[PDB]
Amino acid sequence: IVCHTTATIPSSAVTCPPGENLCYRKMWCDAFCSSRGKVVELGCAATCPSKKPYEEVTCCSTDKCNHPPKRQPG
Amino acid sequence: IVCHTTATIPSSAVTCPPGENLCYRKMWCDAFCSSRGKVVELGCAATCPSKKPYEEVTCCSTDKCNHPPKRQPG
Repeated sequence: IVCHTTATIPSSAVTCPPGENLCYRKMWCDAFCSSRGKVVELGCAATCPSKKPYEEVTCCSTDKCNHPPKRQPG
Repeated sequence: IVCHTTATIPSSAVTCPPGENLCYRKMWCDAFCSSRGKVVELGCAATCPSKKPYEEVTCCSTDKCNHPPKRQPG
């Protein structure tokens, strides 16, 4: 009873794989900052893995969660 | 070059340690969501290892990032 949004491909809620609790998110400006932001990754497939590498991140877990403000993935 | 909020106490905008980027947001809902929600974390201390699973987390880096909700006109 995780996140009803994208959480993998033809985004249409998923409701995760095994688990319960948290929706995790990452990335905002692809890397060529000169305005977009619709190249993302939102959902859950395990242990708020967390992650590492780039800019913004998030270990949501309050209902639904991640609709990329600007737009929306799909 | 980061953050101006809490982040190791009374806050003085500091802009924490060394490195170059960010300040680590973490926390909020005690474990008594018997209302409110205001005993946080949100400082800095090297490299947002990321952290753990208690509710609410992240890793901002957008200039600044943390002063927290509900509250009173200052």
